Amino acid sequence: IKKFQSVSLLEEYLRSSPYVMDQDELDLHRAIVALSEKMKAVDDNASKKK
Amino acid sequence: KWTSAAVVTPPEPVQWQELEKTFTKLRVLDLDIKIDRTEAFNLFIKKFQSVSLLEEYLRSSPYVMDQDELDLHRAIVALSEKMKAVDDNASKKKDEPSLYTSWTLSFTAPTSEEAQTVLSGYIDYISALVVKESIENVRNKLEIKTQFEKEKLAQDRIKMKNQLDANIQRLNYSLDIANAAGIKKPVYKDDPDFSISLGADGIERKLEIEKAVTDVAELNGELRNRQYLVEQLTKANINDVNFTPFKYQLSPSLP
Repeated sequence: IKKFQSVSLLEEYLRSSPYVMDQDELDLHRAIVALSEKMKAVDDNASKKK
Repeated sequence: KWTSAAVVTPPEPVQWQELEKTFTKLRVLDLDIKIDRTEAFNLFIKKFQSVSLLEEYLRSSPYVMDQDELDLHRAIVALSEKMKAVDDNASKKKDEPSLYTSWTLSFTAPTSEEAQTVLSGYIDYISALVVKESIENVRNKLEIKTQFEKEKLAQDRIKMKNQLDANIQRLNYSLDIANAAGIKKPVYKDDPDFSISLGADGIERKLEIEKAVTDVAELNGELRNRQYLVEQLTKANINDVNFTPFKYQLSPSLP
Protein backbone atom coordinates (compact mmCIF):
# COMPACT_ATOMS: atom_id res chain seq x y z
CA ILE A 1 0.00 0.00 0.00
CA LYS A 2 2.74 2.52 0.77
CA LYS A 3 4.45 1.93 -2.60
CA PHE A 4 1.07 2.02 -4.31
CA GLN A 5 0.27 5.45 -2.86
CA SER A 6 3.57 6.79 -4.17
CA VAL A 7 2.96 9.17 -7.05
CA SER A 8 6.55 8.88 -8.31
CA LEU A 9 6.43 5.11 -8.56
CA LEU A 10 3.16 5.51 -10.39
CA GLU A 11 4.60 8.01 -12.86
CA GLU A 12 7.55 5.67 -13.47
CA TYR A 13 5.11 2.89 -14.18
CA LEU A 14 2.95 4.80 -16.67
CA ARG A 15 6.02 6.13 -18.52
CA SER A 16 7.42 2.62 -18.70
CA SER A 17 4.22 1.10 -20.05
CA PRO A 18 3.95 0.11 -23.73
CA TYR A 19 0.17 0.11 -23.30
CA VAL A 20 0.15 3.68 -21.95
CA MET A 21 2.63 5.24 -24.39
CA ASP A 22 0.05 4.61 -27.15
CA GLN A 23 -2.67 6.78 -25.64
CA ASP A 24 3.59 13.72 -27.99
CA GLU A 25 5.99 16.50 -26.81
CA LEU A 26 6.53 17.37 -23.16
CA ASP A 27 2.79 17.67 -22.99
CA LEU A 28 3.46 14.03 -22.15
CA HIS A 29 4.28 15.07 -18.59
CA ARG A 30 0.85 16.77 -18.19
CA ALA A 31 -0.86 13.62 -19.47
CA ILE A 32 1.01 11.45 -16.98
CA VAL A 33 0.23 13.91 -14.20
CA ALA A 34 -3.38 13.67 -15.36
CA LEU A 35 -3.45 9.88 -15.41
CA SER A 36 -1.68 9.65 -12.07
CA GLU A 37 -4.52 11.58 -10.37
CA LYS A 38 -6.93 8.82 -11.29
CA MET A 39 -5.24 6.03 -9.26
CA LYS A 40 -6.90 5.80 -5.89
CA ALA A 41 -6.27 3.70 -2.82
CA VAL A 42 -8.61 3.89 0.13
CA ASP A 43 -8.85 2.09 3.49
CA ASP A 44 -12.29 0.49 3.73
CA ASN A 45 -12.24 0.82 7.51
CA ALA A 46 -11.32 4.47 7.70
CA SER A 47 -14.70 5.59 6.28
CA LYS A 48 -16.67 4.04 9.13
CA LYS A 49 -16.74 4.80 12.88
CA LYS A 50 -13.26 3.68 14.09
CA LYS B 1 2.61 31.25 -9.18
CA TRP B 2 4.32 27.81 -9.46
CA THR B 3 4.56 25.56 -6.40
CA SER B 4 6.90 22.55 -6.62
CA ALA B 5 6.13 19.71 -4.23
CA ALA B 6 7.75 16.71 -2.59
CA VAL B 7 6.44 14.06 -0.21
CA VAL B 8 8.90 12.37 2.12
CA THR B 9 8.68 9.40 4.56
CA PRO B 10 11.24 7.88 7.00
CA PRO B 11 13.96 5.92 5.11
CA GLU B 12 13.75 2.19 4.58
CA PRO B 13 15.96 -0.71 5.74
CA VAL B 14 17.45 -1.17 2.27
CA GLN B 15 18.85 2.35 2.35
CA TRP B 16 20.66 1.69 5.60
CA GLN B 17 22.89 -1.21 4.65
CA GLU B 18 26.24 0.59 4.42
CA LEU B 19 25.43 2.10 7.76
CA GLU B 20 24.55 -1.31 9.10
CA LYS B 21 27.90 -2.77 8.01
CA THR B 22 29.75 -0.07 9.91
CA PHE B 23 27.70 -0.63 13.07
CA THR B 24 28.67 -4.26 12.80
CA LYS B 25 32.41 -3.59 13.05
CA LEU B 26 31.73 -1.58 16.16
CA ARG B 27 29.42 -4.22 17.63
CA VAL B 28 32.32 -6.68 17.55
CA LEU B 29 34.37 -4.16 19.54
CA ASP B 30 31.73 -4.01 22.30
CA LEU B 31 30.17 -0.79 21.04
CA ASP B 32 26.49 -1.06 20.33
CA ILE B 33 25.20 1.89 18.36
CA LYS B 34 22.80 2.69 15.55
CA ILE B 35 21.40 5.70 13.71
CA ASP B 36 17.68 5.26 14.23
CA ARG B 37 15.89 5.57 10.87
CA THR B 38 13.03 7.64 12.25
CA GLU B 39 15.34 9.90 14.22
CA ALA B 40 17.29 10.74 11.10
CA PHE B 41 14.04 11.56 9.37
CA ASN B 42 12.92 13.85 12.18
CA LEU B 43 16.34 15.53 12.12
CA PHE B 44 15.93 16.18 8.40
CA ILE B 45 12.57 17.74 9.03
CA LYS B 46 13.84 19.89 11.90
CA LYS B 47 16.77 21.01 9.85
CA PHE B 48 14.62 21.72 6.80
CA GLN B 49 12.45 24.02 8.88
CA SER B 50 15.44 26.04 10.13
CA VAL B 51 15.13 29.47 8.62
CA SER B 52 18.82 30.24 9.22
CA LEU B 53 19.83 27.09 7.34
CA LEU B 54 17.50 28.04 4.51
CA GLU B 55 18.96 31.57 4.14
CA GLU B 56 22.45 30.09 4.16
CA TYR B 57 21.45 27.68 1.40
CA LEU B 58 20.01 30.51 -0.70
CA ARG B 59 23.01 32.87 -0.25
CA SER B 60 25.41 30.08 -1.11
CA SER B 61 23.53 29.04 -4.21
CA PRO B 62 24.96 30.36 -7.49
CA TYR B 63 21.64 29.52 -9.19
CA VAL B 64 19.71 31.78 -6.81
CA MET B 65 22.26 34.57 -6.96
CA ASP B 66 21.54 35.09 -10.66
CA GLN B 67 18.13 36.54 -9.79
CA ASP B 68 20.96 44.11 -5.70
CA GLU B 69 22.60 45.69 -2.60
CA LEU B 70 21.08 45.29 0.87
CA ASP B 71 17.82 44.44 -0.79
CA LEU B 72 19.77 41.23 -1.15
CA HIS B 73 18.82 40.42 2.43
CA ARG B 74 15.19 41.43 1.73
CA ALA B 75 14.93 39.28 -1.38
CA ILE B 76 16.29 36.38 0.71
CA VAL B 77 13.84 36.90 3.55
CA ALA B 78 11.11 37.02 0.92
CA LEU B 79 12.24 33.89 -0.88
CA SER B 80 12.68 32.06 2.37
CA GLU B 81 8.97 32.64 3.09
CA LYS B 82 8.09 30.19 0.32
CA MET B 83 9.65 27.00 1.74
CA LYS B 84 6.99 25.12 3.67
CA ALA B 85 6.92 21.77 5.37
CA VAL B 86 3.65 20.20 6.49
CA ASP B 87 2.99 16.94 8.30
CA ASP B 88 0.39 15.23 6.23
CA ASN B 89 -1.32 13.89 9.34
CA ALA B 90 -1.73 17.08 11.29
CA SER B 91 -4.67 18.03 9.04
CA LYS B 92 -7.32 15.38 9.76
CA LYS B 93 -6.13 14.84 13.32
CA LYS B 94 -5.96 11.92 15.80
CA ASP B 95 -8.22 8.79 16.03
CA GLU B 96 -7.26 8.00 12.40
CA PRO B 97 -3.69 6.56 12.65
CA SER B 98 -1.12 6.94 10.07
CA LEU B 99 0.16 3.80 8.47
CA TYR B 100 3.31 5.66 7.68
CA THR B 101 4.65 9.10 8.63
CA SER B 102 4.88 11.53 5.74
CA TRP B 103 5.54 15.16 5.10
CA THR B 104 4.91 17.56 2.24
CA LEU B 105 7.78 19.84 1.36
CA SER B 106 7.18 22.64 -1.09
CA PHE B 107 8.54 25.74 -2.79
CA THR B 108 6.57 28.39 -4.73
CA ALA B 109 8.28 30.42 -7.49
CA PRO B 110 7.90 32.84 -10.46
CA THR B 111 8.74 29.93 -12.82
CA SER B 112 8.16 26.18 -12.91
CA GLU B 113 11.88 25.47 -13.38
CA GLU B 114 12.86 27.81 -10.51
CA ALA B 115 10.59 26.08 -7.96
CA GLN B 116 11.87 22.62 -8.80
CA THR B 117 15.57 23.43 -8.92
CA VAL B 118 15.32 25.21 -5.56
CA LEU B 119 13.36 22.52 -3.74
CA SER B 120 15.80 19.82 -4.90
CA GLY B 121 18.82 21.93 -4.17
CA TYR B 122 17.61 22.80 -0.68
CA ILE B 123 16.60 19.22 0.05
CA ASP B 124 20.00 17.83 -1.00
CA TYR B 125 21.65 20.53 1.05
CA ILE B 126 19.76 19.69 4.25
CA SER B 127 20.17 16.00 3.55
CA ALA B 128 23.99 16.42 3.49
CA LEU B 129 23.76 18.21 6.83
CA VAL B 130 21.95 15.27 8.36
CA VAL B 131 24.51 12.85 6.95
CA LYS B 132 27.50 14.88 8.17
CA GLU B 133 26.16 15.29 11.73
CA SER B 134 25.01 11.71 11.96
CA ILE B 135 28.44 10.39 11.13
CA GLU B 136 29.86 12.93 13.54
CA ASN B 137 27.74 11.47 16.38
CA VAL B 138 28.87 7.99 15.54
CA ARG B 139 32.52 9.08 15.49
CA ASN B 140 31.98 10.82 18.79
CA LYS B 141 30.57 7.72 20.42
CA LEU B 142 33.67 5.87 19.22
CA GLU B 143 35.90 8.58 20.68
CA ILE B 144 34.23 8.24 24.12
CA LYS B 145 34.24 4.47 24.04
CA THR B 146 37.95 4.59 23.30
CA GLN B 147 38.73 7.20 25.90
CA PHE B 148 36.86 5.17 28.49
CA GLU B 149 38.42 1.80 27.83
CA LYS B 150 41.92 3.25 27.54
CA GLU B 151 41.54 5.07 30.80
CA LYS B 152 39.92 2.11 32.67
CA LEU B 153 42.77 -0.17 31.60
CA ALA B 154 45.36 2.25 32.95
CA GLN B 155 43.47 2.19 36.21
CA ASP B 156 43.04 -1.56 36.30
CA ARG B 157 46.80 -2.03 35.82
CA ILE B 158 47.54 0.23 38.75
CA LYS B 159 44.86 -1.53 40.80
CA MET B 160 46.52 -4.86 40.19
CA LYS B 161 50.09 -3.73 40.84
CA ASN B 162 48.62 -2.59 44.16
CA GLN B 163 46.95 -5.92 44.82
CA LEU B 164 50.14 -7.70 43.83
CA ASP B 165 52.26 -5.60 46.15
CA ALA B 166 49.95 -6.32 49.07
CA ASN B 167 50.28 -10.03 48.17
CA ILE B 168 54.09 -9.86 48.17
CA GLN B 169 54.05 -8.49 51.71
CA ARG B 170 51.65 -11.26 52.80
CA LEU B 171 53.83 -13.83 51.11
CA ASN B 172 56.89 -12.50 52.94
CA TYR B 173 55.05 -13.11 56.15
CA SER B 174 53.84 -16.54 55.06
CA LEU B 175 57.51 -17.29 54.61
CA ASP B 176 58.42 -16.28 58.18
CA ILE B 177 55.57 -18.23 59.60
CA ALA B 178 56.30 -21.37 57.63
CA ASN B 179 59.94 -21.18 58.72
CA ALA B 180 58.95 -20.73 62.34
CA ALA B 181 56.58 -23.67 62.10
CA GLY B 182 59.19 -25.90 60.39
CA ILE B 183 57.25 -26.43 57.18
CA LYS B 184 59.95 -26.64 54.51
CA LYS B 185 58.46 -29.04 52.03
CA PRO B 186 54.78 -28.74 51.14
CA VAL B 187 52.35 -30.07 53.72
CA TYR B 188 51.10 -33.66 53.05
CA LYS B 189 44.11 -27.00 56.86
CA ASP B 190 45.75 -23.73 55.92
CA ASP B 191 45.95 -20.49 57.85
CA PRO B 192 43.43 -18.07 56.41
CA ASP B 193 45.71 -15.01 56.70
CA PHE B 194 49.11 -16.30 55.71
CA SER B 195 48.99 -19.45 53.67
CA ILE B 196 51.91 -21.87 54.37
CA SER B 197 50.86 -25.24 53.04
CA LEU B 198 53.25 -24.73 50.12
CA GLY B 199 56.24 -24.85 52.53
CA ALA B 200 59.16 -22.42 52.85
CA ASP B 201 61.13 -23.83 49.89
CA GLY B 202 58.15 -23.36 47.62
CA ILE B 203 57.22 -20.02 49.06
CA GLU B 204 60.74 -18.62 48.57
CA ARG B 205 60.53 -19.39 44.90
CA LYS B 206 56.94 -18.11 44.65
CA LEU B 207 58.19 -14.96 46.31
CA GLU B 208 61.06 -14.28 43.84
CA ILE B 209 58.58 -14.89 41.06
CA GLU B 210 55.99 -12.42 42.28
CA LYS B 211 58.69 -9.86 42.97
CA ALA B 212 60.07 -10.23 39.42
CA VAL B 213 56.70 -9.45 37.88
CA THR B 214 56.63 -6.23 35.95
CA ASP B 215 53.74 -6.05 33.58
CA VAL B 216 50.71 -7.35 35.45
CA ALA B 217 49.25 -8.53 32.12
CA GLU B 218 51.93 -11.26 31.88
CA LEU B 219 49.85 -13.61 34.04
CA ASN B 220 46.46 -11.99 33.38
CA GLY B 221 44.69 -12.84 30.13
CA GLU B 222 41.78 -10.51 30.82
CA LEU B 223 44.30 -7.68 30.75
CA ARG B 224 45.94 -8.84 27.58
CA ASN B 225 42.52 -8.92 26.07
CA ARG B 226 41.61 -5.49 27.30
CA GLN B 227 44.84 -4.19 25.85
CA TYR B 228 43.87 -5.83 22.62
CA LEU B 229 40.43 -4.23 22.73
CA VAL B 230 41.87 -0.76 23.14
CA GLU B 231 44.32 -1.35 20.29
CA GLN B 232 41.33 -2.31 18.10
CA LEU B 233 39.16 0.64 19.13
CA THR B 234 42.07 2.96 18.45
CA LYS B 235 42.54 1.50 14.98
CA ALA B 236 38.90 1.44 14.08
CA ASN B 237 37.44 4.23 12.07
CA ILE B 238 34.13 5.27 10.59
CA ASN B 239 34.20 5.93 6.90
CA ASP B 240 32.37 8.79 5.19
CA VAL B 241 29.27 6.78 4.43
CA ASN B 242 26.53 8.21 2.35
CA PHE B 243 22.84 7.69 2.88
CA THR B 244 19.54 9.54 2.42
CA PRO B 245 17.59 10.33 5.60
CA PHE B 246 14.22 9.84 3.90
CA LYS B 247 12.43 7.96 1.19
CA TYR B 248 10.60 10.00 -1.47
CA GLN B 249 6.98 9.18 -2.11
CA LEU B 250 6.91 12.18 -4.42
CA SER B 251 10.25 13.56 -5.52
CA PRO B 252 10.13 17.32 -6.25
CA SER B 253 7.54 17.93 -8.95
CA LEU B 254 7.50 20.00 -12.08
CA PRO B 255 4.25 21.93 -11.62
